[PDB]
Amino acid sequence: GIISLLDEDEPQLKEFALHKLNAVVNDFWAEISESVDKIEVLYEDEGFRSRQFAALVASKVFYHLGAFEESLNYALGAGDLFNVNDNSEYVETIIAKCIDHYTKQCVENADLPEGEKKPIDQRLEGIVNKMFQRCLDDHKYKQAIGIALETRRLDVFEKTILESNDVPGMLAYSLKLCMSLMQNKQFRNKVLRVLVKIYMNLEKPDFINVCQCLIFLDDPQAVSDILEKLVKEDNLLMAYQICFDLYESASQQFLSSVIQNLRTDQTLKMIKILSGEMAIELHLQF
Amino acid sequence: MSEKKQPVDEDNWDDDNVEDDFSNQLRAELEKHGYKMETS
Amino acid sequence: LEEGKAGSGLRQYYLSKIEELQLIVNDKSQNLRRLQAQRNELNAKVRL
Amino acid sequence: MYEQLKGEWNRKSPNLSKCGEELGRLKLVLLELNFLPTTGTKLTKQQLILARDILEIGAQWSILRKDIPSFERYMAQLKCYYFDYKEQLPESAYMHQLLGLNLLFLLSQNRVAEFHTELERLPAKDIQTNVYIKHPVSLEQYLMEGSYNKVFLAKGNIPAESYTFFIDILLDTIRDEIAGCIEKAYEKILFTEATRILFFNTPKKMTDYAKKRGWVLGPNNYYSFASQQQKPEDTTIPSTELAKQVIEYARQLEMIV
Amino acid sequence: PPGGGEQEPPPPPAPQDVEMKEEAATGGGSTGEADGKTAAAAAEHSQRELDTVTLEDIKEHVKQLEKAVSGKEPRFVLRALRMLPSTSRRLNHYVLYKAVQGFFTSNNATRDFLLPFLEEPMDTEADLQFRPRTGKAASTPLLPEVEAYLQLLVVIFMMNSKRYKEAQKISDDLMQKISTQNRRALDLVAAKCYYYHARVYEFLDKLDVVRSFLHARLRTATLRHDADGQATLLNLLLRNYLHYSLYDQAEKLVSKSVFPEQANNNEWARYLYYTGRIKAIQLEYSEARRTMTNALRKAPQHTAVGFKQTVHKLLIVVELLLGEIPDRLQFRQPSLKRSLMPYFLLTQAVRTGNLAKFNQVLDQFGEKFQADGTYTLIIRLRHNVIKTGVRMISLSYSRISLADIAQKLQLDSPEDAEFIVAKAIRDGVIEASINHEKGYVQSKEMIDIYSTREPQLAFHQRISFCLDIHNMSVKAMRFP
Amino acid sequence: VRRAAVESLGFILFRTPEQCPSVVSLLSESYNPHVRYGAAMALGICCAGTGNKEAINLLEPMTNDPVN
Amino acid sequence: DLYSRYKKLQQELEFLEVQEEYIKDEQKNLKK
Repeated sequence: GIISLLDEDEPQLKEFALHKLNAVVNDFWAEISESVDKIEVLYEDEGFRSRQFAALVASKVFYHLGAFEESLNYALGAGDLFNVNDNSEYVETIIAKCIDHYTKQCVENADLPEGEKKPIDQRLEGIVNKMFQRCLDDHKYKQAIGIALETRRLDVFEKTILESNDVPGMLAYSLKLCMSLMQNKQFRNKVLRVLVKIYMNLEKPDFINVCQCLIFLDDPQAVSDILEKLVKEDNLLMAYQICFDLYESASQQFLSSVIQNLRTDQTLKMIKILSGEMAIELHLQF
Repeated sequence: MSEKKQPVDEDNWDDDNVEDDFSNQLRAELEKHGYKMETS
Repeated sequence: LEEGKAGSGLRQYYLSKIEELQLIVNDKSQNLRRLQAQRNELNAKVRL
Repeated sequence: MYEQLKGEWNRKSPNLSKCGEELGRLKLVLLELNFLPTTGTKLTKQQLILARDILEIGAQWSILRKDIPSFERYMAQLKCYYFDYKEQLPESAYMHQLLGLNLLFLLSQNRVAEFHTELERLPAKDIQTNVYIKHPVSLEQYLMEGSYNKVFLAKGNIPAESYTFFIDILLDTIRDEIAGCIEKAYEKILFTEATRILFFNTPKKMTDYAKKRGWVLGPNNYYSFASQQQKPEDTTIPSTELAKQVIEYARQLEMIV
Repeated sequence: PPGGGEQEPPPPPAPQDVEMKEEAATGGGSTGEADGKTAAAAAEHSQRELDTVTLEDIKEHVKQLEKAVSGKEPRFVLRALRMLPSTSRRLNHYVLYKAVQGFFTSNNATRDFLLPFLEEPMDTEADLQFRPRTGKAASTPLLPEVEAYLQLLVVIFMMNSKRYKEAQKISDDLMQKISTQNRRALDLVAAKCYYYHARVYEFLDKLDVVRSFLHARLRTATLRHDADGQATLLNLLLRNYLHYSLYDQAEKLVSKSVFPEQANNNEWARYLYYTGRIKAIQLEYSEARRTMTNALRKAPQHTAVGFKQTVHKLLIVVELLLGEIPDRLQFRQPSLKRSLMPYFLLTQAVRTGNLAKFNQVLDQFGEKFQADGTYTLIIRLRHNVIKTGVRMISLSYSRISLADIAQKLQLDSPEDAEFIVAKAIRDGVIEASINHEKGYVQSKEMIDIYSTREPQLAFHQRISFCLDIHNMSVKAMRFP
Repeated sequence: VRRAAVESLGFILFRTPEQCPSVVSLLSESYNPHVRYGAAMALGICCAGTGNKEAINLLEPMTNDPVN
Repeated sequence: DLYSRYKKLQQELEFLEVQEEYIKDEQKNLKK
């Protein structure tokens, strides 16, 4: 009956007509299903005062009809009036398809880096850092890091590991993830080398990092730098162990490449154990 | 199985087939059916 | 609610998503072993 | 504020500026707060007493000027006020003829399926009393069986206000339908059959249906041509789609194992 | 006490044994299929639901003193089942308290202490993983809580204890039912609560607040997916709006949710009853009377139940709105004797050309029409009082003159009898045509291409239906 | 070439040895011995040194075949 | 926790579709 108010042509009746739209849109579902063209009308005016609200209640009524992309495209035209509301079962279902549409978009965009990509909304990452604001309220950042792997975006992956200080081991746990369920190898090294950036920002180097990363990334100068660091702070305990692990794990021509970067004492110590002769005859001894 | 819409619910032994077709049309069948012949 | 606001926000997204992913894996396993036994009949015919 | 509840109601309303004052009166009441929750509070029902009354007289002035999209607009908001969830709301003495205006309008524009489902909300007023509502439902009963002429002989008896702006449309949408029956293959008659069937020994209505319809008077003989089509047939037309249907027969026998 | 008090020992102990082992086998077997074989539709879920309609409503209404159902509340007042020791210790509590209640008198709640004996079932370390156990064993004491029928201050205890359950119901919907999907049980749980919650809001103010809830409840159903959820909630939402005598039907005309798509032979039969009444009130008589016929012939498997006599009640009216009528009272009942006499004598006056009897029995039996909710026949069947004969004549005769049909319809006027025949062919009552040249009204042509062109347009459905039986057979075949 | 198909199963699935008895369960029961041969080596190279007892259950009719 | 469960249900679903495709071929093959 308030579509009769939508027929008349003054603005101060419109805003009290649309205020009554979303108030009873949950109970008077199919009445608006015929007045769809009137709203998508009222929407197309650039002189209309609440056109972004018309995209909200259109997204409400296509949500009833099951037209999910029509609620999606009008959530794009909704502005900040949509995402300022966040505690509903309505809002979480059509941002679910929004993440779903976006994460299948970037996998398609990862196939063609040379231009020819798509124009993209920016509230879809305005809810990402909002979810990070929830994770700031949560202390549990394992959930925002999940989409951060899925979204193929790595600066938010760096922002969430340069977060409010709670463990380096959480990042190590994320690194496991890269050993078990990581499928592609094209961006795997990028994830695997942005982990060793924050490791060089971190105070202690690990074992399983270079046991995973640098044999999958074959940088012989990088382990020759970080072990020279382990020489530099006089730490011959863990430099001694990672050479035996590297001699067991890695392959030919990479041990030959790193031993060139050695000479580029404890130096003659790591000549003999990266040649790895003494490990063989003690293994022959057993 | 209650469906919540229930709450109300030769004598004439095969009568309604006879009654829906013929009801009460002088069933002795002689006073007009056998007695047309006075007209001719 | 440190966890309660987020169990509906960033965990209700996942656990509702894995629900139907659990249903179809449940569904195809009933479908697969049916296909298994139907193949075991025809192989028992041809080998005999 | 409280603008002319009986300002120009009783004697005459030739106004166009009080129509703008009524337009401003709509901008007053429907911008006060709202009418949506309606929990209790007879004091905030007091403007709901007046919001009914200004739309009643708004519907009075609408049929006084014959605006068709406006008359359904005011009546829907009036029917939305009898769609009140907490109806304390004492009986306005204009309700039965106001619904009779709606009952006659919605009969006139061929909403006959909407006619009988409208009659559900009337419990017992159709039988006991209420000739304002009893007259259009006796009218629709006259349209039921075969009785065209009892409609036009009850034309000279309206117990209500004049109802003329609806029943001119109501009978016009009757006349063209009988004209739609006679614009079929019923070939030729004279003016006296147009006097018997249609109505009216000679007004300019014979000029009306000479220009709207055909019906040229020849040598004291009208003319209406054959509206029958040729019916083009082949009856082997479904040869493609019948060849489609047999494909998904064997497609659903094989291929899905 | 020497007469009835000596016949007090026989009623408890076998309902203390075999009625106790009902939910013991039900709660054990539902847990067994909730854990493994998580597609748990084929269990005693269905037969217990047929029992909770039939058996345990009439197995007990009162709590059956000397501790048969009176003991159920102090039995289940202490239910943790939390960890493996908390299961095995409660399994000892399943041994000890059933021995005490089988021997002596335990904590007898006096019909008002049932709600604090529904607190410690929800309390006392109760679980969320045993969500069938919480959902079933809370809703099953609600039927002694409602069918006590005293209806004084327990009505608000009805209102509290359902919203206790429905807060657990909604929270289970929010807290992610892993591989059980209680909706297969929670649908008729949402029905059985809202049958009497509709009664409560008939004994108090209106139940549009239920519909505002049930709109949101229908929203979270089938957006997840449908497992009987869209089917049950739609007939619940449709019933109030049909129960309200306001406008309410064009709301249902625009209700585009017309796919429950399977209903286990019970929801679909009553769903076709409601929408058959809807298409009858907007005067589409042909499609209405065939889906009313489909509703009557789909689920009649009862013993003189009454709603079968109600779908049989509305079906004869719309057939009197199109002329034909079969034998109706050939399945007469001790209660159908009340309801055969108006309608059989109604069509008695319709078939004859008598209207004075038709107006007399309206006046005689209008108050019975008030109980059936069918006032509208007098305004819309007086149409077919004149149209039944012209359907009967045009089926009998083949090429009739309009001068003779005037006396045969006893209208005594050939000039308007053209218009009655014109209205019937306008409405598609008879397919015949009129010769407006010398007064001929001839019928249709001979039997047409019916032998040649038609029958494949019946054969296509029967191919498609029978191979889908073959498809639904093969897909659901091998569980081992 | 059909053998080198069913022999290459262990090379791509040795990291998760649990799926390998499920997928070669009926590959060991074909009609030609060549598919059954590479099925047998696929149990040998997917599961390296596990005490599986499910693959050992599969290998017991495999060592009792008519073909040598 | 939950991200690893969602990845493994993605993997296992696309796994047994492939072994469903194998039995579709063999039952088609044994007919010939």
